[PDB]
Amino acid sequence: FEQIDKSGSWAAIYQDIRHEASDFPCRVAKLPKNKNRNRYRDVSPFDHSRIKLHQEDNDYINASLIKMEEAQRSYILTQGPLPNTCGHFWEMVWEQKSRGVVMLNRYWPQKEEKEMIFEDTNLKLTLISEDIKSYYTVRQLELENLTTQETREILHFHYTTWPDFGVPPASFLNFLFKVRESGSLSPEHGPVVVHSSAGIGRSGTFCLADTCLLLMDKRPSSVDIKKVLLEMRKFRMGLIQTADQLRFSYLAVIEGAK
Amino acid sequence: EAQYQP
Repeated sequence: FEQIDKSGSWAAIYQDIRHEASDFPCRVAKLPKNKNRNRYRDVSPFDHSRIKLHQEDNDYINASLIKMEEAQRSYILTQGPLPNTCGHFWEMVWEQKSRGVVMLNRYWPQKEEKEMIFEDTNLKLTLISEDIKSYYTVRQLELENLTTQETREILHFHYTTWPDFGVPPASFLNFLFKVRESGSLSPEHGPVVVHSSAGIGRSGTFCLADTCLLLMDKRPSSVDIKKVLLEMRKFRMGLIQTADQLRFSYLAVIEGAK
Repeated sequence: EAQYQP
């Protein structure tokens, strides 16, 4: 609740969070078979929290499960889909019983008239409805695992304008809340899939805000934004890519309190 | 194969 802020030490905190951030083994992402299932050579899932694809040949996709015990909120953070990936993306989404998708990074159907099919993973994707607001756009989507012939609906929230290492303060929250209100975050359903370009900077900022906002409800002013992020950064390396972004989560959360 | 980072 206190501005650092005249001190100007915002980077010093980031350097601490970056430095004191635990690093874990990444054996499986590293494998020559999995060289091209990664978009980014530097960003990779921790071997312990990674999502495993059910398809027997290769169970690897670049996603990591965040579980936050106390807050009760679980997210799945993944790089955006590559050409290869699109099938895997929806595979996981279907495997983890997810009922919400969060794109913050400027693989779905543009027209209702035209369905989408992935031979690779044997899933279909049809648009159902669309909603454009200026800040963010929402689609109502339908997934059928063709083999099952069982259809389960999915909600896609696209934060249209978040710069690659940029923010994000009101629109962010409206958007966060919109996602909350839809019930995609609710624990009845599997994890909400959150994806930035590699699923760290924007993803972290997004998930950071929402979790801490949950803490104030549950707990009062006890919460520390660090400690939570360090803890969060245990499941997926490199969450929050800038000091400006960190400051922003701190900020959003403060504003979100009211 | 690019790096997101910096």
